[PDB]
Amino acid sequence: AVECEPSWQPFQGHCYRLQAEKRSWQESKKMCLRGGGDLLSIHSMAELEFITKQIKQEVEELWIGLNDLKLQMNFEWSDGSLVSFTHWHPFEPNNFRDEDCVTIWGPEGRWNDSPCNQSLPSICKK
Ligand SMILES: CO[C@@H]1O[C@@H](C)[C@@H](O)[C@@H](O)[C@@H]1O
Ligand SMILES: [Ca+2]
Ligand SMILES: [Ca+2]
Repeated sequence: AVECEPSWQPFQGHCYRLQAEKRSWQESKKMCLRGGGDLLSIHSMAELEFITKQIKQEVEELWIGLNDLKLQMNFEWSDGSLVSFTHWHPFEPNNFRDEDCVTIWGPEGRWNDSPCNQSLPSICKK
């Protein structure tokens, strides 16, 4: 049957890849699009735990697809899927820097809104 490309890891119907190179959020998204995917969306605790345990691993902070670029304080996934699940750090999102793109950081995989021009690794989903 159909499989992920080499170096993409399968999970619950989709393929996942850590992009190690540090880029801005938009640059990370463009790289995912070039590979036929998009930035990671996370729709369940089970998918979050796969991400932190197998994809992110020791990497401390990376971009995912959540963002409020279009409408402040209304976060959406760049890939167009529904926001059915969130895992924010306490008091995030806080739109501190005047922050419209979302990172995962820390061992529990909780999320933070960050300046989009920060260079960080990312995760694509396919
Ligand atoms: C006070 O705000 C928190 O700490 C800052 C260093 C930033 O990482 C910011 O995104 C985060 O929400
Ligand atoms: Ca914002
Ligand atoms: Ca923040």
